Amino acid sequence: NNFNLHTPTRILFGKGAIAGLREQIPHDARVLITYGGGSVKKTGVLDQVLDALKGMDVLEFGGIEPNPAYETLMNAVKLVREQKVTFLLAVGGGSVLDGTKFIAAAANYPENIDPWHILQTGGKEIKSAIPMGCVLTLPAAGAVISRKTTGDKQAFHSAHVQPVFAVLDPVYTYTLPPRQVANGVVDAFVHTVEQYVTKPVDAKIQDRFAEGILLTLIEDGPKALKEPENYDVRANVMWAATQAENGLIGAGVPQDWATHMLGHELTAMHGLDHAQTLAIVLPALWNEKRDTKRAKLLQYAERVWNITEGSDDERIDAAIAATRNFFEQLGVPTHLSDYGLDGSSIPALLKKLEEHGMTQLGENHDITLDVSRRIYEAAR
Ligand SMILES: [Cl-]
Ligand SMILES: [Zn+2]
Repeated sequence: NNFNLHTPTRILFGKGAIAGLREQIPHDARVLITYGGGSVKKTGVLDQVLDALKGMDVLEFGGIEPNPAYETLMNAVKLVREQKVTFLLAVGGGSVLDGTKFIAAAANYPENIDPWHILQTGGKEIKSAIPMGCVLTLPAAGAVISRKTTGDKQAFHSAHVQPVFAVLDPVYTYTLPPRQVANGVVDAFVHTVEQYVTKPVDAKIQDRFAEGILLTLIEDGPKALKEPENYDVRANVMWAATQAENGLIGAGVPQDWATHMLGHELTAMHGLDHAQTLAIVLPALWNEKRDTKRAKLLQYAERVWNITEGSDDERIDAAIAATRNFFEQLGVPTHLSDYGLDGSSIPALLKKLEEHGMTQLGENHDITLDVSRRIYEAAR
């Protein structure tokens, strides 16, 4: 079908790609470097950024938490306008990136009016933003900000809060703990199938590219765990994951996201890692939705898993089992019971879904609360 695709961020990719950073920022810029909990200090990544920019007018602002608080981001907005920062540089992961996107937009929001209507409008009304770039220590318009003061977390998208550039050096991913490496692989995999294992619309390029991402993650994802400092492996996983999060594969095709929406309630209620909730929900959801997803499940089985023999139901069953096994071999269990959850929380989960308006989920808008109930139950 029809689509509007825009991917303006310049990618600087590869070993030592930070060598390209300095030339992207005006020599006379006043740069604010933003970061999270301080691990980038310990790894030496922040020092590499500081060295790359040596001689330039550089300031620092850290402490951006996972689920960046509206509190802290406003403090940065304060420093920015007070010190007349002209460029923002996010160093870290998606949390640092997202919070920095908000700072960039909030800063050119008018003087007096409150920046929270960025979130109320999903960034629809952003006309301009402080230029920003990033140095990503793992793959990441699109930012989810929390007020935490009573537990908010809304999203916003704007063609202006998109980074002008992103430095992606696979070497910076070598230090990620196995838990984070596996979670990243699962999350990339699921972001891809949220946009591919849906309904056939004869979007051949989108299908091939999605298939390509999945095949790459299955081949090199496990290797990233076994061989954490294998550059080629870590590079393929980083670049594949970037495409899984990026836009080409979703442009003009049906999108699901029900696995994400169901998974989100497991994180909110039980504190499970994002990717753990996806590994649990996806295979249960696929079995439940095997009717509407039938054609793309069979295409997935053939194109990604080389499953060609047997009935349609046998092929789909084998594809679901192969996917489950892939997640488990990455060290990411796929049943609620693996995490000590017996399913007694499902009534509370369904109440939260209803509270959050998640009552018509999926590409067919047909995953109602009774369907979500069956999916959680099957995931036990
Ligand atoms: Cl210079
Ligand atoms: Zn995700």
